[PDB]
Amino acid sequence: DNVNIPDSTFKAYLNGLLGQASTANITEAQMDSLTYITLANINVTDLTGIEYAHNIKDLTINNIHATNYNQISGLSNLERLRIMGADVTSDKIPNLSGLTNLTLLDLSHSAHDDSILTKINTLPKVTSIDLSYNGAITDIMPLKTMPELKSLNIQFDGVHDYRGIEDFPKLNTLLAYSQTIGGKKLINSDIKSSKLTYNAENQTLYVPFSLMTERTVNYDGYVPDFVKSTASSDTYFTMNEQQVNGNRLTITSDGLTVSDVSKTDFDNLEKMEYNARIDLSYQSYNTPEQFQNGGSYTISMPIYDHYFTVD
Repeated sequence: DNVNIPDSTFKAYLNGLLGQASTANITEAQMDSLTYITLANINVTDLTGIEYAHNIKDLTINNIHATNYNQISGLSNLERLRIMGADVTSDKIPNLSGLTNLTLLDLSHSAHDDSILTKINTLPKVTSIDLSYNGAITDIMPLKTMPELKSLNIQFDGVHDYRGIEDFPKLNTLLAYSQTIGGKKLINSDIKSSKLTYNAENQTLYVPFSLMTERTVNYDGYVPDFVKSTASSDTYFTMNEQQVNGNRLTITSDGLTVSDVSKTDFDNLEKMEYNARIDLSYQSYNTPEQFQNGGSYTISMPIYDHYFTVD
């Protein structure tokens, strides 16, 4: 009965909880007496020995720069779990399907991508998940399979499509304010110059919004318009890596129109970027029934970012 804890910070911490000198030894029972571990902005490179904390209910990990978090997967009595950290990419978290008593999962403020879902969407007791501030998460439908999920926070992510949200059995709270579609996982289309419309006489370039294939869609098919404002806090249009002047632009629902464009400018066109707010006010859209009794459904005010190459 002596637990091997190779990381000196880690072990210093545990000794701490047990009221013991930094480098003191720790036995199989002392590990078993813990009820929580909180490692916060301390550098712990290696979590070896956490596996012996069988009775921990709570484990908060913030910014420890571990190479992975592999050793938490067996902590079957865990109730709440937080892992946060700008360096926490999705490969570092193993499968959590073994965390069968876990009621609360919070992987916020990290470097997460879509692959994180398949590791967390079998969790049987988890009623809330926080994946907010993970910019490169763009689709939450794989969590429809979770039996017990009531609340999901994806604030500040890149989610674009809410069709299928009613397949979630128990989700009564969706917090999705201020998504930036294409902010971390970038969106690019390769298009022929024929998809566009040039007019010789008026020297106008027209880009149809049928090209913005990743524009917000509410569960019910509603497709909110882009904002009409030409101010650079609202729209940011780019030709050949150059932001067009706000005044050169006209925005309808169907498209964007640039004045002062010669056939010369038109032939000499390789690159575009449409980066604008989508006019999606809290009161401007319907909310599904399951969120209507005390629930919340906020998909308000997203931002769209789409890069193009022209042929």
